[PDB]
Amino acid sequence: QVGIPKLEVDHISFSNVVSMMTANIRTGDDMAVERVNPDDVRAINIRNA
Amino acid sequence: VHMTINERAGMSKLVADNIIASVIKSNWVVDILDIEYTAEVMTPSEGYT
Repeated sequence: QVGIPKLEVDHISFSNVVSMMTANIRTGDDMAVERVNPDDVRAINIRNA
Repeated sequence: VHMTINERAGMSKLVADNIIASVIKSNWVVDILDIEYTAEVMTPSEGYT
């Protein structure tokens, strides 16, 4: 038979397998971008959806 | 590659450096059509300024 899920029954259980990252997720290399503006505001195409 | 840049606007500066570096190391011929320029025909005696 397969094992009964721990949430499915009323028993408390004090040892469990917890997944975890081996080291911190926030490495500190936050993403940064090169925004570049439209050259001329009059030429911008508002149209087409 | 005979790349033809109809309009430089919006281009990443790093992409520009890459394209020039392609002109140099892969012998690209890139044709920038956006540019307008005056020209002066200097004599050999005077050289470029």
